[PDB]
Parts: sequence; C-alpha cells; structure tokens
Amino acid sequence: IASYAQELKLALHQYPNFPSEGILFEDFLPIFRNPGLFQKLIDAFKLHLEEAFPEVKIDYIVGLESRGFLFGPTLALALGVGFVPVRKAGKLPGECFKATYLFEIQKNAIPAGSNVIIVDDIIATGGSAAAAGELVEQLEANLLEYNFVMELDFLKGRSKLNAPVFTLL
Amino acid sequence: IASYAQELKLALHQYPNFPSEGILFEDFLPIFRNPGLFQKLIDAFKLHLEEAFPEVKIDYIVGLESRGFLFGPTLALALGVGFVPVRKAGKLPGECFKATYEKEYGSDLFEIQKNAIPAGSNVIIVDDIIATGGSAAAAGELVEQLEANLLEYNFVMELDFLKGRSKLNAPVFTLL
Ligand SMILES: O=P(O)(O)OC[C@H]1N[C@H](COP(=O)(O)O)[C@@H](O)[C@H]1O
Ligand SMILES: O=P(O)(O)OC[C@H]1N[C@H](COP(=O)(O)O)[C@@H](O)[C@H]1O
Ligand SMILES: Nc1ncnc2[nH]cnc12
Repeated sequence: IASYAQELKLALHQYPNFPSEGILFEDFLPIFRNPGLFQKLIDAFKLHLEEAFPEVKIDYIVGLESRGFLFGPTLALALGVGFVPVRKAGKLPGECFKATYLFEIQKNAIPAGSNVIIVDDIIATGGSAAAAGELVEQLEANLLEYNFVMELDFLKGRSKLNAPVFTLL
Repeated sequence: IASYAQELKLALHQYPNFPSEGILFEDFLPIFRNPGLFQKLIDAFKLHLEEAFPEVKIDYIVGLESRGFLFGPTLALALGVGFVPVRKAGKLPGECFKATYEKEYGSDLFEIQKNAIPAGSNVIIVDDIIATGGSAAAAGELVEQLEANLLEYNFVMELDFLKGRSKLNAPVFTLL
C-alpha cells in the first residue's frame, strides 16, 4: 500500500489555476494511461479492503459520477462484486432515490441489508460523498467505508460524513 | 461472442419515455451489478478485438464521458493498454484539443488532453450507445487532432434507425 502510493503520487500531474485562479488541481488521469500504474491503484484499494474488512463480504462498490467511474467498476470486478453508479439528477432511468448537496441512485439496484463501499477520486467539501451516503441509507444498505484516491485536508470534507474514510494518497 | 451477447441482451432493462416522450431508453447498468455479466461484457470486447486486430498493437482505449467510463478503463486494463478519457468542455486540466457536436437545442463540446496520446498511436474509441453519432464523431475529430490512428469504434448498443454510423469515418463494431 505504501510503496504503491509513492509511485502513484509521482504519476499525479499538478495544474495551477484550474478550474479557476488560485486552485491547485491534482490530475490522476496519467495513472490510467499506464496499465502498470492502473493495476497498482486497483491492487492498493483491494489490499486496503482485505485489511480493513477481512471477514465482511462487500456486496457492491458505489461510484460517484464522473471520475469515480474511472476506477470503481474496475475495483468491483477485481473484488468479484457488483458496481452501482450514483449519478447527477435526471441521468438515471426508472424509479430513483434523490439526495441534495442533486444526486440519484436506482431503487432496484441494491437490496436492503447490502454492505457497500462508496468510491470517488477526491473529497473536497464532502458534499457529494455525503449525498451518496444519504442515497445508500434510503436503500436501507450498510455503508462500510468511503474510499478516495486523494483528500484536501484543509477543506475538512470528512466532517460532513458519518461513516469511516480511507484516502490512498 | 454470440452466446455472451444473448445473456447480456437479456440483462438490459427497457424504460419507455425516458428522458422524454417517445424515446425508448436501453439501460445497460444491470450488467455492472453482476460481476459474472460484467466479465462477459469485457471478455466479449476483448475477443472481438483479438479477432479484428490479431497483429496490430492497440496503444489506447479512448472512452467517452460518462457511460464509456463504466467499461472502457476495465477493457483497457484487461488488454494491457492505456486508457484516456474524452470529456465534456472545461473538465480536463492543461492544454486540450476541442471538437464541437450538435444536440437537440444546442451545440456542446468535447475535449482531450494534448499530452495523453502520442502521434502515431493506434486507438479504439468506446462508448455505451451510438444514437445520432454526434458524440462519437466529435471523439474521432479529437483523435485526428492528436495525429493518432482510429482503428475502430466499439459500442455496446446501436440505434439502427438513427443511422449514427453514417457520421463516422472509421469502422464500427456493436456488441449487441
Ligand atoms: O466535475 P464535477 O462538477 O462533477 O465535480 C467532480 C468533483 N466533485 C467531487 C468532490 O467535491 P466535493 O463534493 O466538494 O467533495 C468529486 O465527485 C469530484 O470528482
Ligand atoms: O450524457 P449525455 O446527455 O450527453 O448523453 C449520453 C448518451 N448519448 C450518447 C449517444 O448519443 P449520440 O451522440 O446522439 O450518438 C452516448 O454517449 C450516451 O451515453
Ligand atoms: N435510446 C437511448 N437509450 C440510451 N441512451 C441513449 N442515447 C441516445 N439515445 C439513447
């Protein structure tokens, strides 16, 4: 986990003043360009979950649109578990639960009592992750943990969430 | 490919009148809920590419935001190749190429990062569905601006009556 995290940190590309003046953007897309690095990202999350939840079966990975889609499904398939998306309003068909930060999840996707991990690339304010948490609770599912790639500590994003949080980098 | 395609077709969930009246929405999300079905989706695309391109190395899978992100990266990793996203305007950092495409009541824009794909790279473009072809066509224009080679479009589904492939100038494979 530690050695993989160092190599993944070196792959990040910094972009000052994006999306606006004064903001320092950390781009994780170079990881996905290299199948060696991408495999290390997946392996590192897999290792964490096996360490944190050795005798608890995970039923689904719940990934946030959009950058949570880049690694969430791949992590799910590596674990042998299902993937379910949380999407922006009006994107998902059928009957959905809603949560304002608006995010949606499909009512038929996750049975009550399911154990889930929520995944996304970065946590900033925590508003998006918090909304996803509310959708999981509306499904009567269990939120074991939030898994992020990166975290902006100064923004205190964790304070909005009421389940444990792991950040890889 | 054929037997996997049948089981994947049965997993699709139809939603009439979404997002608006008269449109029939085909939801492929139930495939991703079942790791058995998801693996079959990936294996089926892998098999196709090995059959279509036995002695041509693929350098990257290029996936369209958002539903192309659901399987594109996983397909790339299964093939041992890179993944690069095509995103909506203003989302990607750094220097980007741009390509415009039309929607119902407007023109929207796609982008790709200039440093992502070297000139001469062989690429496959992937997305969930082709309807009008406008999004796929825009992605094609971004690939050509990188001076990369567009070997094929791979889609999960295709709306034949819309004639989406007529807007594209590279070969097209649709799994279902
Ligand atoms: O580009 P978007 O408007 O969809 O924002 C995406 C980003 N916002 C979230 C982090 O921000 P926050 O909700 O403040 O924690 C993540 O989903 C991250 O990918
Ligand atoms: O997210 P959007 O509202 O832009 O729509 C996404 C969907 N439309 C595209 C297909 O439509 P078209 O460009 O007409 O072929 C696909 O990317 C599919 O995922
Ligand atoms: N019928 C349809 N179902 C799902 N996505 C689409 N995008 C354009 N047409 C569509």
